[PDB]
Amino acid sequence: SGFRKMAFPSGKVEGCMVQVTCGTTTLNGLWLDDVVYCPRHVICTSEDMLNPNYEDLLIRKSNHNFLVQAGNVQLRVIGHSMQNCVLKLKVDTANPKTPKYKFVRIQPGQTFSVLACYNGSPSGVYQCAMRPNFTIKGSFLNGSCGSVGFNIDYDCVSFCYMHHMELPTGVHAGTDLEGNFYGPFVDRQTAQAAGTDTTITVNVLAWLYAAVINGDRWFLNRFTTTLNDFNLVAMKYNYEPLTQDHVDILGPLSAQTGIAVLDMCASLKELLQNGMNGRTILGSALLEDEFTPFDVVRQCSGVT
Amino acid sequence: SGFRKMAFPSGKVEGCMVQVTCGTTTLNGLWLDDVVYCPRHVICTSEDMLNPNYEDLLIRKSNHNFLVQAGNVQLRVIGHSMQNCVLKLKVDTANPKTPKYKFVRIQPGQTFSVLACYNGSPSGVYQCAMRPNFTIKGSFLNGSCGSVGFNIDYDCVSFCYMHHMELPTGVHAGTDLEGNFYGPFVDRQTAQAAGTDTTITVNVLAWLYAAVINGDRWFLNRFTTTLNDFNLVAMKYNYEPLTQDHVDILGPLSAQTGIAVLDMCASLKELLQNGMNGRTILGSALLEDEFTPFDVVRQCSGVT
Ligand SMILES: Cc1ccncc1NC(=O)Cc1cccc(C#N)c1
Ligand SMILES: Cc1ccncc1NC(=O)Cc1cccc(C#N)c1
Repeated sequence: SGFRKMAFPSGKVEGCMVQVTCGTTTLNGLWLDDVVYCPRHVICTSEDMLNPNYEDLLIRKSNHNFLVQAGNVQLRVIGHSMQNCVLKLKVDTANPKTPKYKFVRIQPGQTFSVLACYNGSPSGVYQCAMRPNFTIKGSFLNGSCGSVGFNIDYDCVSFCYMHHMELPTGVHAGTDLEGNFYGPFVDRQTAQAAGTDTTITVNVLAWLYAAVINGDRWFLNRFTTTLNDFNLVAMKYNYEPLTQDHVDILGPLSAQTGIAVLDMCASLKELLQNGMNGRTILGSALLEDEFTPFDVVRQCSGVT
Repeated sequence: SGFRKMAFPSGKVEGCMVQVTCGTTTLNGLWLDDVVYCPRHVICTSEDMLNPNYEDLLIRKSNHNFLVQAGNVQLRVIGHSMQNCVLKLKVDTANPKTPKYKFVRIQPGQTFSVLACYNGSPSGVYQCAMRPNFTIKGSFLNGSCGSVGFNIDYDCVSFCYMHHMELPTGVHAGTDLEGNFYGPFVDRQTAQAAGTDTTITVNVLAWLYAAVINGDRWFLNRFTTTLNDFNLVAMKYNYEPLTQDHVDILGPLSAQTGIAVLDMCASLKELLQNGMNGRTILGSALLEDEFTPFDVVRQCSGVT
């Protein structure tokens, strides 16, 4: 028992972190096989960031201008290319610690672990979720760009995020490992505002199930609801609409607890309408939405 | 910017996790140099747990009864001894992945990272705090015993906790790496109740400083207080008494923000008396106490 915001063990990703320097800009790179992936804004000066033309800026850069350091040893750059907003630096040495891996582009609501790095060195690991407005609420300072987000399935690391930018509001934006930004953000020092940060309803329901599994049952009520009635309440509270696909994904949690999904939806509806009343659920005074139904099943079963 | 419950990167500790089996009981062990550390209750059957005499139970065990597996290979046990509530299994092979390490016994209020393991395999990493009642609010299932708590200082891993037990209330109890339980708990299947789980005041103040550093300033008031006035309020709310040692440790945060420690104490006092009023601080609707002043400084500066 006990329910914690848990990140995947970071070991497999620590073995891939390198430092990439171009001119006076130093950030993090991800070294898989003989390629180092890093944000393309590594080639920019603070002046260049105002309105960069990356293809033009890249013309003045050669293989030798990209300094890649793994631990205390220098990697030799034998090729460089730009794929969307990431740079792929081909090195002459394959990473001996390359785990089995995939590049995946996740959907909003999906969670992942972040290994926050500075100068190619890991400082911490935390669990995140891709917000419905395609931002992430991370913990990143200057130098953290190139830090990555990932999920692990036994021995295969699915990389889903690479940190690129901090918006004027302090929230974060980044790309998948193909260099495509999540959301409408661009790698430019221009004011870009995020959309509505709505609550991931399916995740809140999954966490309510986790709370029931752990003994926190005070919020369970004598009511039920329909998907349409529930969604009228959810829209009012800036909660994402719940679909039958979400109901399907909650099935194993409904089966384990014997609480029908629509019954848990009715409990959630009363929590939104009445508030917590100074009470807590799993040590939290607000409804947590950064655990997916898969995370709740995984944590409650002990998947390694 | 952004403030997250961050754990240390777990790589260095993943390389130490092994599976220890004795009879029909399988749990986790920590392999440092040529010694495997694990909870001594690995020698017990569920029947033995009711009232175990560990010295007596150990007489019926030999080196060959302890099966230690690291990855998919078996380690040879050439010696075994009991130190307090841990077993130290001397193996014939030194762990090639042994990091620089220390065994430390932490004080209540101090935080650490937990690598939760099952069958010697890591499943997740989360950040914890030793509660003032010497329990931890972890996330552990059957098979997680022997999972460890640690802090890292650049390249040196300070191991501070080893998971042993789940109390009837679902909270957790364990030992330092010398086998001494934190708190008054014993490794026995007997009802043991935890004391008052008070709030770690110094940690809440450190997290209020982190909130100010990140832009959340709504709670900052026009008041100040004294240590004695503050502690009268803190005692009423089951908060730990604040000492001048705690004020000293908050000094770098006070200096960075320009907010005197007693002024932040007065802000905390009004938060306790008035409540949050449906507002949030760093995305939380309650006062977080599992970040030390050192953690806040570390996260806000980017220590790797
Ligand atoms: C200072 C900081 C903190 C946390 N995360 C990231 C940062 N750094 C930045 O945002 C620098 C920057 C400026 C404009 C565009 C991009 C892109 N792509 C990157
Ligand atoms: C089932 C479980 C879940 C999480 N953490 C731990 C556990 N397991 C236990 O507590 C088993 C047990 C029984 C009595 C005494 C001790 C000791 N020392 C250990």
